[PDB]
Amino acid sequence: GSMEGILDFSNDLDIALLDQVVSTFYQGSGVQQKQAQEILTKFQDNPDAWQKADQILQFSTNPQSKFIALSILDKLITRKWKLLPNDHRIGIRNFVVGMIISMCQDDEVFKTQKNLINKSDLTLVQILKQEWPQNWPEFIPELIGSSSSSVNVCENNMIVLKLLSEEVFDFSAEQMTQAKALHLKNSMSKEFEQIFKLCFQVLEQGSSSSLIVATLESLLRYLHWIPYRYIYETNILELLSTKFMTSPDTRAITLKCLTEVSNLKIPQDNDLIKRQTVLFFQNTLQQIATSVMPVTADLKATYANANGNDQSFLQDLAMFLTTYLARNRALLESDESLRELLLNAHQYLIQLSKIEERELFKTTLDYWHNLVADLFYEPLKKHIYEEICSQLRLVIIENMVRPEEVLVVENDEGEIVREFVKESDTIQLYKSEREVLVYLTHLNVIDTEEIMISKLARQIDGSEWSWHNINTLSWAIGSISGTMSEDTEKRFVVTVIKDLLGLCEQKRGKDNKAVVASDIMYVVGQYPRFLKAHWNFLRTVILKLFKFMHETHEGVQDMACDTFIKIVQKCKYHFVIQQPRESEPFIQTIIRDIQKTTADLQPQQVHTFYKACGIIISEERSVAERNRLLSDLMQLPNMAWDTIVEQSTANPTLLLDSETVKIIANIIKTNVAVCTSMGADFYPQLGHIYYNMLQLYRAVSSMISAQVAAEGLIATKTPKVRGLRTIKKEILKLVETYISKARNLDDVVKVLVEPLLNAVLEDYMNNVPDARDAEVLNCMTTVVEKVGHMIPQGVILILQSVFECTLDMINKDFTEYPEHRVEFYKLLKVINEKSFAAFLELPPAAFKLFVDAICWAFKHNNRDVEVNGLQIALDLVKNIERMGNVPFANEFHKNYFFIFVSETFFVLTDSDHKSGFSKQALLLMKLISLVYDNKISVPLYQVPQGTSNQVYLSQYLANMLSNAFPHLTSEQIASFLSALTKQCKDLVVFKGTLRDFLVQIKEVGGDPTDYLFA
Amino acid sequence: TMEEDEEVLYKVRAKLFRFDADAKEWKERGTGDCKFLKNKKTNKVRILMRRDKTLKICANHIIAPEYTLKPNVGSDRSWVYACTADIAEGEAEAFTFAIRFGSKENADKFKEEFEKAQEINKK
Amino acid sequence: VQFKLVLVGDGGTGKTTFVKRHLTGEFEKKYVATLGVEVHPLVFHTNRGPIKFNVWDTAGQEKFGGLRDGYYIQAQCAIIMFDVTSRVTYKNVPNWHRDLVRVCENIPIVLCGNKVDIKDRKVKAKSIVFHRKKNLQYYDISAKSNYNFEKPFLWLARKLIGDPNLEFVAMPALAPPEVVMDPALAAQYEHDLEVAQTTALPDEDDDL
Ligand SMILES: Nc1nc2c(ncn2[C@@H]2O[C@H](COP(=O)(O)OP(=O)(O)NP(=O)(O)O)[C@@H](O)[C@H]2O)c(=O)[nH]1
Ligand SMILES: [Mg+2]
Repeated sequence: GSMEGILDFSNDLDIALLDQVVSTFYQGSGVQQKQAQEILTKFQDNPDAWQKADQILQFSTNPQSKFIALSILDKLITRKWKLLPNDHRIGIRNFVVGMIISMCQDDEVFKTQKNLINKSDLTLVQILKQEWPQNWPEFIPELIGSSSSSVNVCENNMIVLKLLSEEVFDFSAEQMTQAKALHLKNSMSKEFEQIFKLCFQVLEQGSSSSLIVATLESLLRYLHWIPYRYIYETNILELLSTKFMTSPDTRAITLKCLTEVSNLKIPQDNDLIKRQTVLFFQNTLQQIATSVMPVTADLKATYANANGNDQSFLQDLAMFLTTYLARNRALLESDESLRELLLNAHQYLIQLSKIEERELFKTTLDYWHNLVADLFYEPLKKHIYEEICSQLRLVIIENMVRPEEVLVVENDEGEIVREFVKESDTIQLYKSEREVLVYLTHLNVIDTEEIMISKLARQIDGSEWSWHNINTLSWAIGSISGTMSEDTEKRFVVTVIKDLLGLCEQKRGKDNKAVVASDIMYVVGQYPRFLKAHWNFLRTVILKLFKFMHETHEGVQDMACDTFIKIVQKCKYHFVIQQPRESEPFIQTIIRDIQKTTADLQPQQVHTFYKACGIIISEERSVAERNRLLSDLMQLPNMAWDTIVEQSTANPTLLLDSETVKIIANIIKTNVAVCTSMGADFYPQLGHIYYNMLQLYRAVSSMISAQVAAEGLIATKTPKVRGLRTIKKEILKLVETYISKARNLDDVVKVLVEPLLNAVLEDYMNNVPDARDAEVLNCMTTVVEKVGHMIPQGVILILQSVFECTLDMINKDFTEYPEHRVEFYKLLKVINEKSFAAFLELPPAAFKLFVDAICWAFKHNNRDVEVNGLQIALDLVKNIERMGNVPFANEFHKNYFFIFVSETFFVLTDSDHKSGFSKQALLLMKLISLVYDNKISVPLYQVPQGTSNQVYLSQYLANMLSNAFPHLTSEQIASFLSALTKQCKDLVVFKGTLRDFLVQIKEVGGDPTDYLFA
Repeated sequence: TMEEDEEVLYKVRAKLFRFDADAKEWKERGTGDCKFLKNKKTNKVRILMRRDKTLKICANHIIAPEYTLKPNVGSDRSWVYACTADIAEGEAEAFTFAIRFGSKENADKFKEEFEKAQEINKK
Repeated sequence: VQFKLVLVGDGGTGKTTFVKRHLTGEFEKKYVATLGVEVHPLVFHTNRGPIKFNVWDTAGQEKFGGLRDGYYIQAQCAIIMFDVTSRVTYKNVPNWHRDLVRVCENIPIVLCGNKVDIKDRKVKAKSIVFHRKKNLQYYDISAKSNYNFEKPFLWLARKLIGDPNLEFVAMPALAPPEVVMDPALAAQYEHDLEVAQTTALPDEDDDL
C-alpha cells in the first residue's frame, strides 16, 4: 500500500496514518504486518524522528504509537543528549514530566494505559541519568512534594524511584562508566533519608493496595544497597512480617522483601539486631500458619492444583525459608523457646521438598546440602534435626533420578528402551542428591539402612513392586557407597545383591528383566571395595555381566559392557593373579572365551570389551607376561588383520569390498580401544601392524582420490568413500592415541615419526579440500606436543604440508570446514609453543600469512578458534621478546606490532566479541607494556627523529581512535590513552578503563575525567 | 484421532526429509514412528507418520502404486520418492520425500513392506 | 484461542532455529540474524482443544534490534533464550528479563538453556539459578537433538489455559486422497527427482 508515506519527512507527519501502520503491525498479520514492521523500524531509526515525538504524544489516539515515540526519545536521551542545545534538553524534560503528570491526574488513563506511563517513567529516568542531580538538584524534593497532591501521582512516583534505583544500583555496571555509576550512587545515597520518609509514611498510613504494592516493590530495590539502620532501627520489619503478610495482594512482594533482608550479614555481635531478626521470622511463620496454610498441609497437592498464585507463592516461600535459615538458623538452635519455630520452618521445607517440580526441588535440595553439611561437622547440632533428617531420607530415597550409568529408560509409549541422549540436567541432580544422602547416611546409618532394607523387602514380595520404586531404591543404594564401613557394608550389600539376583530371575518379560538388570548392574558397579574382598562374588558378578551381554535389549548389553569397565578399572588386580581355588588367572579365561562372550555384541560394544581387557592386562607389570597377555587378547583382530593383509598384498580390489571395509575398520577400532586403556604398553601390538597399516593408509588414500576423480566431489558423501575415510580416521586416531601416552619417546622419533609423516602429509596436501581429513591436523598436534622438541625438521615439514593449504580453506568465511578450523589453530598453538623455531624458518611471505591467520582467529565467534587465536598472539609476542635485540625481533615489531595493537582494539570495540574480552585485554596490555618498558629497541615509524616509541604509540593510537570513533572529543581519547598507559601493569584497572571506553563510544559527550577513577 | 478405522501393517522408526528444490538441499520434516495403515473399509493403505513428542503429522499419503523408491547418493539406509498428494500440513501438496532408517536392514524391510502395500492398493 | 509469545535472547542462541523446528520440523544450520522480529503462528493440539501461539521471534543482535522492547507490548507469555556454550549469553539473561517484565509485568515466562547437545558445556547446571527469584520456569533444551523442545510450550499452555493436566494429543489424521501422477510432467519427474536423488542427505553419522 502507501504506508511508506510517513518515512517522507519533507511534508508534515500524518498522525492518523502513523496510527494505522502501528495498528497494522500489532493487530494485523501476514504481509501487511511485515510491511508495517519494516516501515516502523525505518521510522524509528531516522535520526530526526525525535522531533516528531512531541506531536505524536499530543495528537495520536493510539497508545502503541506514543510508546514508539518514547523509544525514539529513549535512543536520543541515551546516545545523543549532550549534543542538543540547552533549550531542547529543557524542552524535552518539561513535556516528558508534563505528560506523566497529565496521565496520572486523569484517573481513567492511569488505569487503562499502564504500559505508556511505565515507558514514560523509564524515559524520565534516562533524563535523570543524564541531568541529575548536577542539573536538576530539586528533583527528589519536588517528587516528594508532588506525592501529596494526588494518590495516583504518589503511586507513580514509587515506580519512578524503583526504576531509578534499578538503573543506578542493579544495571549500572555494564552501562555506565565507573565514575558515573559512583556519581549516581552517591547522589541517591545522599537523598535517601528523605525517600525513606515518604516510603515509610505511605507504608505506615497506607491508602489501599495499589499504592502499597508499588511502594513495597520500590522497597525491594532499596534493600539491595540501603544501610541496615533503615531496616532494623525503624518499625518497618514489624510491618512487613505482620501487616503486609495478611493481605494476599501484598503478601508476595512482602515475602520477597523479607527474603532480601534475610540475606544480609547482620552484625553478629549485636544482641538487639539478632532479636529483631528472630522476630520478623517468628511473625512471618505465624502469618503463614494462620492465614495461608498449616504446617501439615499437602503442599505437593497444592502445587499440582495450580490455583491462583499458589505455585509462585510456594516458590517464594521456599526461597524465603532457605535464604533465612542458611544464614540465621543458629539464632534459633540455642534458645529452647525458639525450637518449635526452628522445626516448623524446616517442616515447611520438608513439605516443600515433596512438590513435583525439578527446579523447585533443586532449590530446597541446595539448602538441605547446606544443613546436613553443617550437621556433619558442627558439634551438638545433629540431634536438633533428627526427625527432620529422618523425613528427608524418605523424600530423597523416593525421588532419586537416573544416574549416568543406567542406560535403560521407559519410553513415551511405556516401553523400557535404551536412552539415546544423555540428560545432563538429570545427571547433575542425581549427584546433588547423592551428596546430600551420603551426608544423611553418615548422620544415622541405622535409619538409612532400615529404610532401604524395608523398602527392598516390599519390593521383593510384590507388595510395592513398581519400576519407579525398584529404580529409586536401587539408585539410592548405589549412591551411598562408601558411607558404611567394611563388615557393616559387607552385611548390607550381600543382602541387597542376593534379593536383586533373586528378583532378576523371578520376573519374566522383555521390560521387567531389563529394569532389574540395570538396577543390579548399577548397584554392583558402585561397590568395588566389596567386590575386591570377595572374589567369589566378583566372579559371580562378572559372569552375570557376560550373561547380560547375550540379552536381546541393546541397553542391557551396553550397560553390561560399561559396568564391566567400571568394575575392572577398580578390581583389575583380582583378574591377573591366580586366585585360590582357580585353574588360571581369570583374565586368561576371559580372553579364551572372548569370541563366545562377545558373539551377540555389536562392534562398538565388542571394542569396549577389549578396552576392559586392556585395563586388566596393564595391571600385570611383568613385561614378558604382559606382552604375551597383549598378544593373546589381540589374536582375533590380528588373525583377521593377517588375512586382509595376506590376500591384500595381491589383488588390491579386496579393500574396495564394502564388507571388507567394515571388517578393516573394526580391526583398527579394536586396536584403538585396547591402546586407549594400555597407553605405552600397547607398543608391542602397534609395531606388529604399524608398517602394514601405513601401507593400508596409502592404499585407501589412492582409492579415495580415484573415486573423487571418477565420480566427482559427491563421492565423498557416498557410503563407500565414507567407509574408506573411516579407515584413515581410525588409523590416525590409533597413532594419536599411542603417541599421547607413549613413555619411550626415542622409539617414537626413531621408528614411528618418519613413516607417519611420509604417509599422511603429502596425501593431505595433495588431496582436494573436501577429501582432507581434519584428523590429520589433530594427529600432528600430538606429535608436536610430545616429541616436537626432538624433530625440528619434522615440524617444518608439517607446517609446509598443512599450513598454507588449510589456511586457504578457512579464510573465506567463518563456517566452512569447522573441524579444520579448530584443529588448525590447535596445531599452530603447539608449534608456536614447543617449536617456535619452525616459524623462523618460514619465508617472510609465509610469516605474513601466519600473522594473518592469528588475527583471523581473533574475529571468530567460535570460542574454540577465538581462544586459541588470542593465546597464539600472546605466545608469539613472548617468543619474539625472548629473542632479544636481533633483526628478526626488530623486523617483527616494525611490520607487525601495530597490526596486533589495532586488530586487538578492533575486536575489543566492535561489540561482536564480548566473550574474549579478558584475553583481549591481556594481549593489549602486553603489547603496550612492551613499549613502555623499552623492550622494542627500534623506532616503530618510517615523525621527527629522536622521538620515543612511547610518544609515537600515543600519537598513533590517538589518530587511530579518532578516525574510528569520530564522535569522541580529543580529550576523551587523550585521557583514555593516558589512563590506559599508566595501568598497563594492573590488569583489573586496565580492564576497567577499557570497559569505561566501551561505554563512552556508545554515547556523545562522555566525561574525559572518568578515566581518573583509579 | 481418525485412526480407529485402520489397521497397522508396519511400524518403524525413521527420519523424514523433504527436498527444497529452490535451495537444492534436504530439509527435515519429522522423526518418529512411520506406520502403514490399511483402512478396514476401503482396504487402501496409507503412510502416517507423527513427530515424536508433539505427535504432529509429518507424512500422510496413500502408498500409490505409481510411486517408486530410489536410493540416495550418500546413504545405504534411505529411500527417495516423489509424492503428488500429502496432507500433513493441510491442503494436498506435492513433495519429493526422503526417509532414513536406523539401519540398512530396516531400510530393506521398509522397501519390502512399501511394495507389499502397493499391491494392496492396486485393486 | 490464541496467545502472543515474545521470544528474546542474545544473538546466536538459537531462537529462530527453535521456532523453525516447531513450524516445519527442520534444523537450520546456518546463522541468518533476525531483523527486528518475525511473527509465525504455531498451533498445538491438546486435550482441551487447539491452542495457537503467535510467536514473535525477535532479534538478539543490537544492530538489528528493531523496535526492541516495543515488540513486547500486549504479550501474554514469553521465552528467554540463552546458550549453554556461551557464558555471555547467560550474563545477559537479567537484561533481557529486565526489559521484558517492565512491559509485561505479570506473564508466564520460560527460561531456556539451548545447545545442551554440545559436549563442551560452559554454563553448567549448577550456576543456572536466575529463574528462582524471578518465578521463571527453566528447561535445558536442544533444538538440534530435540531435548525438552516441546516443554516450553507445554508449560506455557498449562499456565495460559489454567489446566495443569493439559497434554498434547495426536492431531486427527484425515483420509488422504488417491491421486495418479501427471504423465504431462512424469517425463520431468526425473529432473527435480534425480537432483534430489544425487543431493546427499545431511548428518549421515546420526542414528536416524
Ligand atoms: N549444536 C546446536 N546448534 C544450534 C542449536 N540451536 C540453534 N543452533 C545453531 O545456532 C546458530 C544460530 O542460529 P539462530 O536460530 O538464528 O540463533 P538466533 O538467536 O535466532 N540469532 P539472532 O538473535 O541474531 O536472530 C545456528 O547456526 C544454529 O544451527 C542447538 O540446539 N544445537
Ligand atoms: Mg534469530
